[PDB]
Amino acid sequence: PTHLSVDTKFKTEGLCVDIPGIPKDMTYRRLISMMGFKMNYQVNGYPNMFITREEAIRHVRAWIGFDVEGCHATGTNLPLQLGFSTGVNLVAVPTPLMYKGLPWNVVRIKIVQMLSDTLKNLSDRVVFVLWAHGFELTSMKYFVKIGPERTCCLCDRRATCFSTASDTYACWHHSIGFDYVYNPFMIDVQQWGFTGNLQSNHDLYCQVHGNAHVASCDAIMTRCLAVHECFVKRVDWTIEYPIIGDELKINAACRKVQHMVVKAALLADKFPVLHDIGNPKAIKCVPQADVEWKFYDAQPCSDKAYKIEELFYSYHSDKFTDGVCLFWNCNVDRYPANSIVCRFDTRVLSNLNLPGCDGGSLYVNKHAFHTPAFDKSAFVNLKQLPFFYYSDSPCESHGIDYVPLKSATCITRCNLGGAVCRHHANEYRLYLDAYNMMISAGFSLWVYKQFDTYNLWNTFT
Ligand SMILES: CC(=O)Nc1cccc(NC(N)=O)c1
Ligand SMILES: CC(=O)Nc1cccc(NC(N)=O)c1
Ligand SMILES: [Zn+2]
Ligand SMILES: [Zn+2]
Ligand SMILES: [Zn+2]
Repeated sequence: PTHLSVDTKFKTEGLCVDIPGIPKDMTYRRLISMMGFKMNYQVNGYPNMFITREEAIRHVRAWIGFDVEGCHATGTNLPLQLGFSTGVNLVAVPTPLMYKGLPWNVVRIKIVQMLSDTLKNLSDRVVFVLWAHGFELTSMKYFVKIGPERTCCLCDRRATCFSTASDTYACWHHSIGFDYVYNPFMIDVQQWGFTGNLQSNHDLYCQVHGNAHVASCDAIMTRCLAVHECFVKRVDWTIEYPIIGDELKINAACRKVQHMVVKAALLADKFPVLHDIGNPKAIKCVPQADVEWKFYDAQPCSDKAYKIEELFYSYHSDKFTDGVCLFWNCNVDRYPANSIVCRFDTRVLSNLNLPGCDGGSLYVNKHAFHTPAFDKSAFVNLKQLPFFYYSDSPCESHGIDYVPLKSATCITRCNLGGAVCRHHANEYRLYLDAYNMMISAGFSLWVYKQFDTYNLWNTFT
């Protein structure tokens, strides 16, 4: 057992209002057959359209909530409303963005374009995330083809689309003009064992996604509940995720900014103790610094921000009021005034940051971190940390091509002396790039209000 056996049982109670009379005794094999697909006793990399929870979790970047509603109602084929967690609603006729009624042959083209544009920078596949009541599963034959695992007609990537026009296969990158989703995956969240309907289960955990009673709304709620179950209530930091973007540069930048900012604060205000609050694996980011370095363990909160009352009180320099507190992606309700803070802004648009549960976002960079909603009120005792570069390293090249650097924010012996040296200019520009990377990836930096870079100039005399 690595994949989901097609001979696994499927609970059909969810299905029986769109599909009256459905057998109680039902496997994936009989269900895939009922959906009009033929698995043609095939050992070719696609053993089941349906996947385990573990497989879905490994493919979270591929998740698209999908819901279909009998627009007209339950011989008599009537219009269907197709909703996706992208906020798209399509109406298919048999003849919160809301499109007029069109035949399947044009609806299927729009489905490929939408999935391709959403997923090409995210994933090698699609995982349709369902709260299955019947119409979603019986609609698939009209826009899905299955068969052996194939590759793109223009690259090495696995095929995700098929064209009836040209009888060829494409990935998400190369699918323009393709009309069928090829070898999609799917998970029915109702199989996980809930009481009561989607809204009632979704609304236990999340107040940000309403019900307009359109299909896209159920599609979003279904994916939200799935993220809640797999990344909020349950958490797995062993699971690794592929590089799809600037992960490595962002992580390098984060290390360089943390060392820079913490080193500068210790030099400027000479705190006798630093309280390092957060990752239990955390290492001294300024190993040479005089200070008393005291660590406090807190795993990433994935549900609600930690309450400062529980982190601190219940009895350590015990006095967290002594020296400075370092919260480096340790998300709390309200930072103390004597803090250095890095806080991920869940609202940022990137390929690393997926929509999450209850205003939170799912930040996927090597591991998946469901991050509680960014809240500006957490930072009331602090101010934004302005950009600066600080170095006491000697002015000395070794081994670029130069416009001489002029900057008020290049805090070096050489800038003090009137003229930035070439070494410090190269380092400044590398640091500014790293900084810009980290910010644009969605990290925000906050500091105690007395922090002033003017105090760093006298650390050279
Ligand atoms: C009760 C009812 O509408 N049934 C049904 C079943 C399958 C497809 C469709 N319609 C379609 N536009 O494909 C309708
Ligand atoms: C990168 C991100 O957004 N999340 C993250 C990463 C490492 C540690 C923590 N938090 C902790 N309290 O250990 C959170
Ligand atoms: Zn391709
Ligand atoms: Zn929600
Ligand atoms: Zn210099």
